[PDB]
Amino acid sequence: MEVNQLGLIATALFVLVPSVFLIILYVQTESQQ
Amino acid sequence: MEVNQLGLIATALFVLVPSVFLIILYVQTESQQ
Amino acid sequence: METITYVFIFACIIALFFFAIFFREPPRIT
Amino acid sequence: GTTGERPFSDIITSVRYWVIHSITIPALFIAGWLFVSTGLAYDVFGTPRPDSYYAQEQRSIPLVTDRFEAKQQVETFLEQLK
Amino acid sequence: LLFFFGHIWHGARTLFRDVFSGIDPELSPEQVEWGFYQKVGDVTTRR
Amino acid sequence: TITPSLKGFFIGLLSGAVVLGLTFAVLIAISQIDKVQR
Amino acid sequence: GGRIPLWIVATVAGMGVIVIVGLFFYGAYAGLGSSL
Amino acid sequence: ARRTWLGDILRPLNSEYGKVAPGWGTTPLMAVFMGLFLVCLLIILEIYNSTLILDGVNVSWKALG
Amino acid sequence: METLKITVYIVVTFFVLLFVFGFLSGDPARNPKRKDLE
Amino acid sequence: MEPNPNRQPVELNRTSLYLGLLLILVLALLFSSYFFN
Amino acid sequence: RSWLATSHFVLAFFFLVGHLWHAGRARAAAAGFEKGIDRESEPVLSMPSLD
Amino acid sequence: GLPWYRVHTVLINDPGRLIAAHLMHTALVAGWAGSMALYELATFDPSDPV
Amino acid sequence: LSGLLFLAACWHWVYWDLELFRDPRTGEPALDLPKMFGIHLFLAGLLCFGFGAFHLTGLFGPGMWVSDPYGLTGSVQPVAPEWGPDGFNPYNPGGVVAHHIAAGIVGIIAGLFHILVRPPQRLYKALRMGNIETVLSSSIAAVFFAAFVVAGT
Amino acid sequence: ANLWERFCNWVTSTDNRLYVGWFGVIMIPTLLAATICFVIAFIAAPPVDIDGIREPVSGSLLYGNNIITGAVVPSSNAIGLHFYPIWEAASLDEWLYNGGPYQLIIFHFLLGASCYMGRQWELSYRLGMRPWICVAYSAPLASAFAVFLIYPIGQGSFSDGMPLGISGTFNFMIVFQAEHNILMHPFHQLGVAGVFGGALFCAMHGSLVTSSLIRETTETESANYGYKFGQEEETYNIVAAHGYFGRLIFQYASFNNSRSLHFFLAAWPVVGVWFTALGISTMAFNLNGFNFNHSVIDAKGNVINTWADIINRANLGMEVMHERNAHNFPLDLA
Amino acid sequence: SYPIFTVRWVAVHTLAVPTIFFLGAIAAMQFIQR
Amino acid sequence: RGWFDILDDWLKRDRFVFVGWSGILLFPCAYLALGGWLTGTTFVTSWYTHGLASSYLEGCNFLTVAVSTPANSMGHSLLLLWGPEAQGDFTRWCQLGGLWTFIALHGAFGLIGFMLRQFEIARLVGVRPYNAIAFSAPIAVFVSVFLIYPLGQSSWFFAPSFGVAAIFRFLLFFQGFHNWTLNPFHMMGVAGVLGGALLCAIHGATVENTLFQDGEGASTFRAFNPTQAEETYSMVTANRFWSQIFGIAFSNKRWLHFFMLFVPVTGLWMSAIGVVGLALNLRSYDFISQEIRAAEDPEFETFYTKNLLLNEGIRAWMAPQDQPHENFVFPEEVLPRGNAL
Ligand code: CLA
Ligand code: CLA
Ligand code: CLA
Ligand code: CLA
Ligand SMILES: CC(C)=CCC/C(C)=C/CC/C(C)=C/CC/C(C)=C/CC/C(C)=C\CC/C(C)=C/CC/C(C)=C/CC/C(C)=C/CC/C(C)=C/CC1=CC(=O)C(C)=C(C)C1=O
Ligand SMILES: CCCCCCCCCCCCCCCC(=O)OC[C@H](COP(=O)(O)OC[C@@H](O)CO)OC(=O)CCCCCCCCCCCCCCC
Ligand SMILES: CC1=C(/C=C/C(C)=C/C=C/C(C)=C/C=C/C=C(C)/C=C/C=C(C)/C=C/C2=C(C)CCCC2(C)C)C(C)(C)CCC1
Ligand SMILES: CC1=C(/C=C/C(C)=C/C=C/C(C)=C/C=C/C=C(C)/C=C/C=C(C)/C=C/C2=C(C)CCCC2(C)C)C(C)(C)CCC1
Ligand SMILES: CC1=C(/C=C/C(C)=C/C=C/C(C)=C/C=C/C=C(C)/C=C/C=C(C)/C=C/C2=C(C)CCCC2(C)C)C(C)(C)CCC1
Ligand SMILES: CCCCCCCCCCCCCCCCCC(=O)O
Ligand code: OEX
Ligand SMILES: [Cl-]
Ligand SMILES: [Cl-]
Repeated sequence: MEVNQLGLIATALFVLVPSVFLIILYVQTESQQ
Repeated sequence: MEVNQLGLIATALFVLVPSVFLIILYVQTESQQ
Repeated sequence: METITYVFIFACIIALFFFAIFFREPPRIT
Repeated sequence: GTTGERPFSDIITSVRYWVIHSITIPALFIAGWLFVSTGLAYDVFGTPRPDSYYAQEQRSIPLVTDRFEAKQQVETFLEQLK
Repeated sequence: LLFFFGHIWHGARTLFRDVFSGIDPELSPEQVEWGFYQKVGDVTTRR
Repeated sequence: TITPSLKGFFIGLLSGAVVLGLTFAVLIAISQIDKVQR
Repeated sequence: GGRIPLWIVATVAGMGVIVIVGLFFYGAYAGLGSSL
Repeated sequence: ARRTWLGDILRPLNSEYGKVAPGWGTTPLMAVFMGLFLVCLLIILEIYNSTLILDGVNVSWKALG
Repeated sequence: METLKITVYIVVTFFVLLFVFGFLSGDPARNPKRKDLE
Repeated sequence: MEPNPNRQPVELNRTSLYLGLLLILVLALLFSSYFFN
Repeated sequence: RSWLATSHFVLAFFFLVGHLWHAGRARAAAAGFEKGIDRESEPVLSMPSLD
Repeated sequence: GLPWYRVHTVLINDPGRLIAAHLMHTALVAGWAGSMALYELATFDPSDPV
Repeated sequence: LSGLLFLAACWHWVYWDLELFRDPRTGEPALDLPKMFGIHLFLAGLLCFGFGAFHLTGLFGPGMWVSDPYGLTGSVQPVAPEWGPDGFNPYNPGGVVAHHIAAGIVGIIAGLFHILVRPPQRLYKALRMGNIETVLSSSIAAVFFAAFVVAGT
Repeated sequence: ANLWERFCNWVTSTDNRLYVGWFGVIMIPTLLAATICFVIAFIAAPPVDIDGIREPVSGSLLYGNNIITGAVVPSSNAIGLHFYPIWEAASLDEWLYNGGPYQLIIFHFLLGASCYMGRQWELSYRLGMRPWICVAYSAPLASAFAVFLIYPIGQGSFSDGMPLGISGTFNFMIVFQAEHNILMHPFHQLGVAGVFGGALFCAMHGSLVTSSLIRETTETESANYGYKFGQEEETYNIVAAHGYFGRLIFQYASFNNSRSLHFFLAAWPVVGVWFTALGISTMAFNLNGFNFNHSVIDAKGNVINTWADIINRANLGMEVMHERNAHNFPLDLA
Repeated sequence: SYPIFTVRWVAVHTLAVPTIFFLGAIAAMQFIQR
Repeated sequence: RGWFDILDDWLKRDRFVFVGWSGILLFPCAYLALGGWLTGTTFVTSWYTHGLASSYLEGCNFLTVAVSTPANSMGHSLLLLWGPEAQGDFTRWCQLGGLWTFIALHGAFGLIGFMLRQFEIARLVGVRPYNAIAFSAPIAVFVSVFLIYPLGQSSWFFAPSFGVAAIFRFLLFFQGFHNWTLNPFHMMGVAGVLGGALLCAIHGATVENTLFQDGEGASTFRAFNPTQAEETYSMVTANRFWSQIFGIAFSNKRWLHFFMLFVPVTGLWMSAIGVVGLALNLRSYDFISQEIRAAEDPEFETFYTKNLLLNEGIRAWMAPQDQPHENFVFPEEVLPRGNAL
């Protein structure tokens, strides 16, 4: 199927950027005293 | 120029995955008592 | 690539289910 | 707690309330009935009567097609009904 | 449109800053009882 | 030149002024007649 | 105050509402809007 | 708190925090100006909307010539 | 296909029998408050 | 350099992590078809 | 056929709801907790935590 | 601690750092304008305005 | 400009604790928001008036894009203000010049007023003018008004 | 204890992380089968001849669909209501061509969901609760039954069941409107009241409780930390919430009784959805929405159109275009 | 001791009076013939 | 006291129906919107704007009456009674559709007034403003659908007409011309509405089935007292039940009720954004990859392509009567049709 080429990176970044934001916040909460 | 299409996502992930790993570790170190 | 992307996202969601159920923060009464 | 108005149950179970409303309610109902049966509603709101949607041999709707001449277009349609 | 929601949110925060973390634990039931005050929320108008 | 639409605009502005002014005058009068007792 | 019992008031008012709605359905089958 | 040359110059402009005029002050004048502004907005809107039509004011691209 | 059909029949019968005999095995008494419900 | 007294620690509990990941993954699943078009 | 089928599907379904309602309530009332949980003997409070 | 959606409230009573944050937003906006203009220049074909 | 703003942001972040930001009477951080509004309104009015009187008119500046009614011969031209009723016609470019001149002057005058005259106590308390979040609320309102207007035009 | 006694104790144990129960003994295998078959089919199944005219429709991702367009396609109109298990096919190739996965999936799902409802009852009994959460669940379950079993029974074919996919759902809805005028059916109107009002009351209740939270935290902390799991005292002031809402509308339009309030919250959407499920399940037997086509006529006899006639034009477009190669005769009688 | 005319009275009647009038009108409409 | 303060006192008196300063805006506008709807649906026609009968007086019923939008030739005119179209003629105003703009405008300002009422009452009684905040969703829906969408289209004519059947026609028009069901913003709206209904039902039922026994009656409603300090149902038991049934469960009541606010409100906002898009015909109409494949391969078919055929049918068969100003004449031979139907 002739899909939009940029769809792959669009989807990958859409998932990864917010997910990593959340993971950073969670881990640094866990490590607090 | 007729470049490899997957080069963009390859480069983006090559940069982002290790960088986010490091950022997670650093922030959770900073938040420790 | 598109099929791989769809299936990957779905598998991630299922793994999330697993962790949210069996590795939740336990409710604790005061 | 209540805000000081007379209770509705007290009002609607009272003789005076119904002395007043056994007159007022029927009067308003009859006013509306007559508003329709005398044909005044058609005139007031510009609503076609069953015999005033079309001319006798007409089948095209009288659609308004010009913004600033719409009033005159409607009046022309009404005259063409005659 | 989204900024309309932003206006509502931040204006509400401004006008209700004193209850942002919750309402008064000592809130008098009389202040919400009907007919107790002549004027809603004005204890100077007690009946 | 006072166009018909400008006359209509004046009519609408004055009608709104009358409506609002009557509303507020009535409210002020009633509030003065029926005051809260402190 | 309570000269006319409230249950009587409620029953009569409900009967009136029922009659009005029934007449409207009768109109659905008669006169204008009846398809005939 | 650090003092600087520019900060010293600007000091007077941030020295009246909390200062107010008694009571209503200029509120009635503000109210009049608000009413005038609202009426002006209504006029401009009606012109753009073709509800108010003025001689010499053709609301179309043909206003370009 | 016949082997599949027989296998499915056996499996379904197994689970249905579990259901029936389990609910027959004194289910009403399996509650936290009052057991002797007859 | 005197520290800034306005600093505050930030938190995200595990339930919030799970909820946020669910939101993000479901939004991705929804919008990916339109991104690929 | 349409009138009868529709009417009696409606009736059959609502009577399934009735079965569920009255069967559940009968079980709860026979066991003695159809009016609610006893505060001083809340069953769950005596159970081990799931995790 | 602060929930994730309140992190920037630390600026409410810190005028200097509020000015710093506003400067950063302004810098990002100006940089976007420049980058967008350069991308459009790299892509634009000026040979037929008709 | 972006780079310079980045450097200035770093400086202000590090040197947050400036005496200018403290109330002389109490030593607490404080901003006199009403006078800030007067000052910034005066500056905005000056810039608006200059844009109208010099840039758009071509007196000192290039002017603005103008074309015929069918978009065949557009070009950048100086534009004179239109002070009559046709100045409020959205399709008349002279109205833009006139608006920016007149609105800029009004901004200058009103900014002087808001610099010199303190808010009434009634309004200060009603609008919580001691709380910067009130400015955020009203500014957001003004911005979404403007966004709707530009979308429409 | 004997082996059976031990097994029964384990099955009915309230200490299992997930309750099993006797309903669960049926639910677990059936839902697992339905899930596994659905996932595999959605990803990889070949095209299915839904309408029985040798015109296979592609439903799976590997055969050209995306998440929005993909679906498990209903079984062939040639099969009708016939039971089509794998072992009734000559081969898996035939089974797939004729759409057997749909039957396997929906049957196992309906059975498993019924057992899910029963399991809700059973665990409530084990925990000493009142029993009617399952009654709440009966509304969506009835809806599933209506679209997967009842409508196919009434119309004579599982090919007319709702497809297991997003765009397939839309197709089902549009054809349903064309053939039954569901929008003009009072039961669907009650369903809309149910769901609009459910969302409305959800927002209302959430907002009122949130507005009446009692102060237990500072502005730098989430107010949610003001409540401790299992605390004895209420966390919001229902008296204040009632004062607010009663003054918003008027005193007697606001609940002062939390139990009455929560009963109303349960009842409104549940009853609405029951009625909409009955709407689908009764249009299954071709008792359709109101038909006012040409109801208004003038003195001569000219038809005066109404919005209902406009609706009818749209419905005609749908009707003439749907399943464009399947009809040979003038009337679409099922 | 209660007042007769109040804000509540005004609200009630603003709704009630036109309602009866309209119901009379619609009742009358039921007997129109084309 | 000053007259302003005396007026404030009177407006904020505690009475059966609270008035407030917001009342001065809310009550006249809400009354005019509602009364206009009832008046139009009872007596007013749509003959000159749509070619439709739309009132009880013409023979319509509750499902088919409407206050219909003005004619397309009116553009986006405010259609003021004193405006240049009606020129102060009330009958002509009604015949030209001035009631639609009358209702829409007085209703919009009534919504503003009602939200202000929420704020004012919350402030007076000392509660937080979250009910007003949640009301922003209905306002966003109303603005996007009844003002922004027509403002982006050719005229008010294509806004929804205020009626049951008219709204249904709006739904079907959006399907046929916009493929609205395929739009991910409508999809999020659907999720918000259905999930809100689900939360409403599940929370009500859970509370009612984890009540504590606080009385001897078999009807459990009398066992609650509004001034009591104790919770009326067992959060611990409810949490255990849902943990074991569904895998996860709420453990924090404050989060639970905020989530109930969040879901439906967010869904409605997303739908409003989608409609803003549709105001410009900025649709999620097609998937380009599927269209390319189908154009090249006449054996490729999906439910997506089937629905597109349905849309083409809707457009062709409804346009001539639904858009009378276009003067469409579609000869029978050009109408799309399947075999035999
Ligand atoms: C001039 C605009 C403006 C400004 C300066 C603020 C400033 C503030 N807001 Mg308000 N807000 C605005 C507009 C604005 N808002 C609008 C338009 C909305 C509606 C969408 C809101 C809705 C809103 C809510 C609901 C809340 C705030 C809160 C806050 C405070 C904390 C924000 C924070 O820490 O976020 C931190 C945010 C992140 C760490 C990540 C956000 C990621 C977003 C969702 C996606 C990415 C956006 C992208 C990167 C930027 C593109 C922007 C561009 C398109 C314009 C802060 C005082 C909070 C508050 O009052 O706290 C007490 C709060 O709860 N705001
Ligand atoms: C649903 C709409 C809505 C709501 C609930 C609020 C609510 C609020 N606003 Mg916001 N506001 C809105 C819309 C809204 N606003 C709009 C559209 C604007 C214009 C951009 C503003 C501009 C604004 C400012 C500048 C400020 C507020 C403030 C406030 C707060 C105090 C109340 C107030 O000032 O009332 C505002 C009163 C109204 C919105 C009602 C106006 C009624 C008008 C006059 C009727 C006019 C009729 C018109 C002439 C008919 C002809 C038009 C027709 C031909 C088209 C409160 C949080 C203040 C605040 O945040 O303080 C902390 C503040 O400073 N608002
Ligand atoms: C001779 C002097 C002069 C002249 C010729 C002009 C000329 C002009 N002015 Mg300026 N003006 C002047 C002096 C002057 N001005 C002065 C002294 C002031 C006081 C500082 C202003 C303040 C002013 C403002 C505030 C505005 C203008 C605007 C305009 C333009 C009007 C045409 C237009 O596009 O309207 C378009 C705008 C409208 C028709 C107003 C619409 C009002 C909306 C509908 C109110 C409701 C908004 C709310 C958010 C609800 C939206 C809901 C919706 C989404 C459904 C035009 C260029 C307008 C402009 O910039 O237009 C681009 C404008 O908004 N003027
Ligand atoms: C708060 C109440 C309220 C509000 C906000 C509105 C708002 C509106 N109405 Mg509704 N109306 C109301 C009450 C209200 N109405 C009541 C009570 C009635 C029954 C009497 C009506 C009857 C009504 C009709 C019949 C119509 C409207 C219409 C309108 C719209 C246009 C209004 C306009 O242009 O006014 C402009 C007026 C003003 C902005 C007032 C300005 C006041 C200033 C102070 C005047 C200053 C100058 C002036 C000359 C003063 C001179 C003083 C001195 C020289 C003597 C607008 C949406 C029209 C509509 O819906 O069109 C589709 C329409 O045709 N209204
Ligand atoms: C210009 C001029 C003249 C202005 C002057 C105007 C003026 C000042 C007038 C004076 C007043 C006046 C004369 C009156 C006007 C009269 C009048 C009738 C005009 C306006 C009429 C009109 C247009 C509007 C009427 C329509 C109206 C708004 C009614 C809506 C009623 C409605 C359906 C309400 C729903 C009720 C309902 C039970 C909802 C349940 C919601 C729910 C489940 C809440 C959950 C919940 C509830 C709780 O309870 C508590 C506790 C908690 C926890 C909780 O979760
Ligand atoms: C205590 C209630 C708890 C149960 C929750 C109720 C479920 C929801 C019910 C909602 C509808 C209410 C039915 C009445 C429930 C009920 O208990 O009825 C009884 C109630 C009070 O009756 P009485 O005056 O007899 O009161 C006796 C008192 O002495 C104590 O009961 O009557 C009314 O409120 C009806 C009056 C209609 C008022 C019409 C006024 C129209 C004004 C228009 C302006 C409106 C304001 C607009 C705001 C913007
Ligand atoms: C109260 C109330 C109400 C209302 C109600 C109503 C309105 C009712 C009515 C009712 C009625 C109104 C009833 C009636 C009944 C009757 C009866 C029950 C009768 C019987 C009869 C008979 C049995 C007969 C027989 C016979 C025969 C068979 C033959 C010939 C001879 C004779 C005729 C004798 C409401 C809801 C509002 C509210 C709440 C309360
Ligand atoms: C330092 C310095 C410098 C340099 C500078 C630079 C080089 C800069 C750069 C800058 C830049 C280069 C910037 C950029 C920026 C960007 C941005 C900021 C972006 C944004 C984005 C966004 C925000 C997006 C969003 C979105 C998406 C993504 C999708 C769709 C939707 C939306 C649109 C929402 C100089 C030498 C000069 C000087 C000295 C100093
Ligand atoms: C527009 C306009 C205006 C105003 C008007 C108004 C304000 C009106 C109102 C009116 C109204 C205010 C009306 C009302 C009516 C009502 C009705 C028509 C009702 C009906 C009812 C019904 C039919 C119901 C039924 C039922 C049922 C079915 C069941 C349950 C019970 C009941 C009874 C609910 C003016 C003057 C400014 C002038 C300009 C234009
Ligand atoms: C903000 C408050 C707005 C209130 C507006 C009230 C409107 C009342 C209008 C009633 C009189 C209409 C004028 C009729 C004559 C106008 C004819 C014309 O010259 O065009
Ligand atoms: O397969 Mn599905 O859809 Ca029920 O109607 Mn006949 O069959 Mn077909 O046509 Mn129309
Ligand atoms: Cl089809
Ligand atoms: Cl056939």
